[PDB]
Amino acid sequence: VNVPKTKKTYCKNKECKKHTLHKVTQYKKGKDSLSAQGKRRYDRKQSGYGGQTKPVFHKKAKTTKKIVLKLQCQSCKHYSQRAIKRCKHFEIGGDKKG
Amino acid sequence: GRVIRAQRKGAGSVFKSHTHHRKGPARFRSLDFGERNGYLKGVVTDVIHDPG
Amino acid sequence: PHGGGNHQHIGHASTVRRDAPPGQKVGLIAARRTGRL
RNA sequence: UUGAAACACGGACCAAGGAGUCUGACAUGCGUGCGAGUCGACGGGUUCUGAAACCUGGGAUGCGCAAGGAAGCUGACGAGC
RNA sequence: CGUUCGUCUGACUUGGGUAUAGGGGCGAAAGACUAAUCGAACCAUCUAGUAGCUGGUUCCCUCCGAAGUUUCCCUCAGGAUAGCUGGAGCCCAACGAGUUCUAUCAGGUAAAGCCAAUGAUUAGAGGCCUAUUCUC
RNA sequence: UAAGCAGAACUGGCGAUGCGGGAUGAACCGGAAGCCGGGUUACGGUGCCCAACUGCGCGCUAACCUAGAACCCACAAAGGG
RNA sequence: AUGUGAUUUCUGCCCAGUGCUCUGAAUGUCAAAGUGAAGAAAUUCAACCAAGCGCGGGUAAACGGC
RNA sequence: UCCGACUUUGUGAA
RNA sequence: CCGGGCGGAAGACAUUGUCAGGUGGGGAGUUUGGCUGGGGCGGCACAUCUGUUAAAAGAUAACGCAGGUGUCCUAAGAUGAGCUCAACGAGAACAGAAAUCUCGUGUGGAACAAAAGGGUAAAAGCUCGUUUGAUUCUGAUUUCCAGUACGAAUACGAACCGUGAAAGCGUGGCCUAUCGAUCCUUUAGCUUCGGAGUUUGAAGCUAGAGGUGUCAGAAAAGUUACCACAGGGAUAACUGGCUUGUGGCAGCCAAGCGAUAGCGACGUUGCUUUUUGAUCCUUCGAUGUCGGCUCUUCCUAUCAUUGUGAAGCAGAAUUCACCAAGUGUUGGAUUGUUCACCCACCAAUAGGGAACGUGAGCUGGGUUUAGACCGUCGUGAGACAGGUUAGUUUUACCC
Ligand SMILES: [K+]
Ligand SMILES: [K+]
Ligand SMILES: [K+]
Ligand SMILES: [K+]
Ligand SMILES: [K+]
Ligand SMILES: [K+]
Ligand SMILES: [K+]
Ligand SMILES: [K+]
Ligand SMILES: [K+]
Ligand SMILES: [K+]
Ligand SMILES: [K+]
Ligand SMILES: [K+]
Ligand SMILES: [K+]
Ligand SMILES: [K+]
Ligand SMILES: [K+]
Ligand SMILES: [K+]
Ligand SMILES: [K+]
Ligand SMILES: [K+]
Ligand SMILES: [K+]
Ligand SMILES: [K+]
Ligand SMILES: [K+]
Ligand SMILES: [K+]
Ligand SMILES: [K+]
Ligand SMILES: [Mg+2]
Ligand SMILES: [Mg+2]
Ligand SMILES: [Mg+2]
Ligand SMILES: [Mg+2]
Ligand SMILES: [Mg+2]
Ligand SMILES: [Mg+2]
Ligand SMILES: [Mg+2]
Ligand SMILES: [Mg+2]
Ligand SMILES: [Mg+2]
Ligand SMILES: [Mg+2]
Ligand SMILES: [Mg+2]
Ligand SMILES: [Mg+2]
Ligand SMILES: [Mg+2]
Ligand SMILES: [Mg+2]
Ligand SMILES: [Mg+2]
Ligand SMILES: [Mg+2]
Ligand SMILES: [Mg+2]
Ligand SMILES: [Mg+2]
Ligand SMILES: [Mg+2]
Ligand SMILES: [Mg+2]
Ligand SMILES: [Mg+2]
Ligand SMILES: [Mg+2]
Ligand SMILES: [Mg+2]
Ligand SMILES: [Mg+2]
Ligand SMILES: [Mg+2]
Ligand SMILES: [Mg+2]
Ligand SMILES: [Mg+2]
Ligand SMILES: [Mg+2]
Ligand SMILES: [Mg+2]
Ligand SMILES: [Mg+2]
Ligand SMILES: [Mg+2]
Ligand SMILES: [Mg+2]
Ligand SMILES: [Mg+2]
Ligand SMILES: [Mg+2]
Ligand SMILES: [Mg+2]
Ligand SMILES: [Mg+2]
Ligand SMILES: [Mg+2]
Ligand SMILES: [Mg+2]
Ligand SMILES: [Mg+2]
Ligand SMILES: [Mg+2]
Ligand SMILES: [Mg+2]
Ligand SMILES: [Mg+2]
Ligand SMILES: [Mg+2]
Ligand SMILES: [Mg+2]
Ligand SMILES: [Mg+2]
Ligand SMILES: [Mg+2]
Ligand SMILES: [Mg+2]
Ligand SMILES: [Mg+2]
Ligand SMILES: [Mg+2]
Ligand SMILES: [Mg+2]
Ligand SMILES: [Mg+2]
Ligand SMILES: [Mg+2]
Ligand SMILES: [Mg+2]
Ligand SMILES: [Mg+2]
Ligand SMILES: [Mg+2]
Ligand SMILES: [Mg+2]
Ligand SMILES: [Mg+2]
Ligand SMILES: [Mg+2]
Ligand SMILES: [Mg+2]
Ligand SMILES: [Zn+2]
Repeated sequence: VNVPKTKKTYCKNKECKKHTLHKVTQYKKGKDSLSAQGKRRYDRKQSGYGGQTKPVFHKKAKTTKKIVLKLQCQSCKHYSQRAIKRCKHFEIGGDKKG
Repeated sequence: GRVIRAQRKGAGSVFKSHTHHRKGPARFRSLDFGERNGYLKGVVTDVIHDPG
Repeated sequence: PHGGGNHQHIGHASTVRRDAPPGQKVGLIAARRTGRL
């Protein structure tokens, strides 16, 4: 899959509720916070005796992921999120065919 | 499993040493002034067998 | 640890770590070498 | 049990004993009282037959009488066919 | 228990005393023995342990009266779910009906076809082609 | 290959159901049911067992193979005289 | 603490694997404490960093293979 | 059981 | 004689206490899918598509048949314009069967990412131009269906755009598969932290991603021949029942052999239940599972013996057939055998049934408990339908 980097698409920001030019980047999961409540709750639960207290998922079956494209309006500088279908190989702004 | 034989010897129950007919500890006389500075003569009275 | 089997055989190396727990430390303990030279 | 007279199980006989109960929370139905109210349940007063009974404490105890929203907070301006 | 058999100066037989206690002991090793109990003794308690599994489940008459099918479930001898059934009613009386008739739509199964497309398939005839031909 | 085998469609039936017939039998045929009297039928029968003709009528068969004789059903073939 | 199982006779080859082991290279990974830099602070970041692991060597009358 | 930090834990020389 | 150090050794290291990291079947606890012509091995019929079975509405099963799916694509998405595809016929130096050009025919015999089925010709195919509608907000409906969810799809509305002169078309791919809850984490676009603020951090609301393929979604390895319990005849291993493919036996035709003495190919019809399968109806609160010994009856598909018919029957012998089950069918070597194979005798050494007759008749050699060897397999505990050796056979007085 090859996607360009200058898609023109609808921006829902109140500044411009119309079609504007967007930059295209790939979303990545942000850094996990050690202060998140579920993390603080998990660490309190794991302390002491009892071993593992939560299920640890093993049986992976998917070989792909849904790629999420971050679209940044070039007027607001605000962002949009868009997922596409599962692909094995992905790139943004690769060489066009023909 | 159950406790192995190598472990059971440390309890010393049936694995204590058989010493009922032993003649006593064999060792030098306690170090003292005469030995530290001169000599002391003793006489051998018996040459005996010690079980074990 | 050597017990069992349908033939009398150790089934694993008879050389054992120096730090093995009692009950596990059987055979040749912390051997630098084995065999007859 | 699809199918038992079964070569499927239980049962020699007799007597006595022997298994959907009590409690809590809801729900529908029904019955009784009162009704935008209802409940006197914990207490107090009293009680010469009484662990009954009778009286009394609610101007806010509980459910009702008002929603929606995570929340901050807002809250029914009065129908026709 | 009977006959037969193994050993019999030694790693011999045996009394009493004493030590080692349960995931522990003790074992010339059979998971053997540990009070008729041992691949973890016995006693009391937790404890009326749990059981989708087996067995039982006590008076009479009257009326109504099934299902073994759908979906989901570590679901397959079990549950919930819808269906089938009872009870309670209540609301009413033109509305309907496991049926026909009149009209009008829809279908590609039986049969048929190959002398029509796709596929299979026998034979000659006349000039690869043409007209036939047996059988799917 | 088949099976009283294994699996589907429509309907009925047994399961949950007695009663008459099929000698017998969950399902076949008839027919479904309060306690009775009288009359008549269904299926099936009328030589005896067994209630009802050894009834009236035409043919075919002769089995020295246990001739043959009631849906399901309790078997028979190619081929011969 | 193990294996084999009187005597006689002999016990071949294999250290890749799994074990055991080493006085060997040192940095590849690498905890708590301690250190430093930001920040108003909570905190975050970074360097340092034990054994062990990894790297290298030995070992079959170790498990085993032929 | 090995290994590190703190504690036990003090004093003085280059 | 004087020193208010019992005498040495190590020494702020070791050791203790608390944290941190490694190792740790020595020990503890737990798990170790499902479907399934028993279970296991195998497969995946577990989410999921096409054609068929499927009985011309819909729905419809099997470990039925033939195939497919977890992807791929900034174009292979959107739109406008132009064009026509496979194949064939006749032609043109190199150049031929296939190189490039030209005319004529050409209902698709091509192409459309993929499996299959549908569908499409001034297109849905090919070429070129411009593009991002593969966009935002929620609702409704269809398929599955409980008429819940998810996925997928369709028809509107309210925006913002693309392309075309325009009407129109476009909410991804011509259609039918191509995918995923709660909790937790992370990201995109005002509320709270409750004594009041500023202000980091945290918690919320709306919408996506990270994933559960056993696909409405537990976090999970073996072995038991030392074994246990609750139950199954819903479910294997004896018998019996149905079936008869396989086993055995008997016919019809007659090309051949030597047509029908005796045989008989290519075909074709049966019977039987001493083979083995197939099934799973009975039995799991138990019907004592091999073989032999003993003993009695039964069958006939007749081996011998009685009486016959036929011959390629001279005799002798032998072969085919008929009526016939009256009487017989033996002693031994090896093997637990059944089965077998040899020795010998004999008139002949036929075949079978009776819960594969017969264990409260015996026996116990084999199978098959617990001990123990070996080989192969397994890291191991252990396995073997491979071999080997040792291994308690209960009760009748009832009808
Ligand atoms: K814990
Ligand atoms: K133990
Ligand atoms: K072993
Ligand atoms: K009985
Ligand atoms: K009140
Ligand atoms: K809200
Ligand atoms: K002796
Ligand atoms: K004796
Ligand atoms: K003694
Ligand atoms: K115990
Ligand atoms: K169950
Ligand atoms: K036709
Ligand atoms: K045709
Ligand atoms: K050894
Ligand atoms: K090696
Ligand atoms: K090695
Ligand atoms: K120290
Ligand atoms: K530890
Ligand atoms: K361990
Ligand atoms: K599942
Ligand atoms: K047959
Ligand atoms: K049984
Ligand atoms: K013996
Ligand atoms: Mg801790
Ligand atoms: Mg062990
Ligand atoms: Mg049954
Ligand atoms: Mg009964
Ligand atoms: Mg019976
Ligand atoms: Mg029973
Ligand atoms: Mg009984
Ligand atoms: Mg009683
Ligand atoms: Mg004796
Ligand atoms: Mg002890
Ligand atoms: Mg002994
Ligand atoms: Mg054993
Ligand atoms: Mg007890
Ligand atoms: Mg589940
Ligand atoms: Mg049952
Ligand atoms: Mg058709
Ligand atoms: Mg037809
Ligand atoms: Mg029933
Ligand atoms: Mg019944
Ligand atoms: Mg009458
Ligand atoms: Mg007559
Ligand atoms: Mg009959
Ligand atoms: Mg005839
Ligand atoms: Mg020795
Ligand atoms: Mg090496
Ligand atoms: Mg290191
Ligand atoms: Mg650190
Ligand atoms: Mg630690
Ligand atoms: Mg364990
Ligand atoms: Mg299973
Ligand atoms: Mg099987
Ligand atoms: Mg399998
Ligand atoms: Mg069809
Ligand atoms: Mg139909
Ligand atoms: Mg249909
Ligand atoms: Mg297609
Ligand atoms: Mg679509
Ligand atoms: Mg335009
Ligand atoms: Mg397209
Ligand atoms: Mg479309
Ligand atoms: Mg999610
Ligand atoms: Mg599921
Ligand atoms: Mg059965
Ligand atoms: Mg045959
Ligand atoms: Mg033949
Ligand atoms: Mg029984
Ligand atoms: Mg019996
Ligand atoms: Mg019995
Ligand atoms: Mg005969
Ligand atoms: Mg006879
Ligand atoms: Mg038999
Ligand atoms: Mg028998
Ligand atoms: Mg017996
Ligand atoms: Mg026997
Ligand atoms: Mg008997
Ligand atoms: Mg035996
Ligand atoms: Mg054995
Ligand atoms: Mg091995
Ligand atoms: Mg034996
Ligand atoms: Zn914008």
